[PDB]
Amino acid sequence: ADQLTEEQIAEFKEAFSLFDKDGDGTITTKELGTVMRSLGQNPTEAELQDMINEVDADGNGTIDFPEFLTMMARKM
Repeated sequence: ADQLTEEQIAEFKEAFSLFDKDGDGTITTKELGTVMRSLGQNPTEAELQDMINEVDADGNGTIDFPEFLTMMARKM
């Protein structure tokens, strides 16, 4: 039952907030890999591009916290 726990959600939020420079609660696709590296993951470039093409299906090159949480849950 991969249910993200409250502590796992908090650690993800602190890491997500570090790349939110304007306090808008969102991060760009180019900073996703760095957030992942700060979270303890080592993704390849092709895996990063695929994660980018899925979250930006409409084409706005930006990721909000809930979309980031859903990508995390699918990877767990």
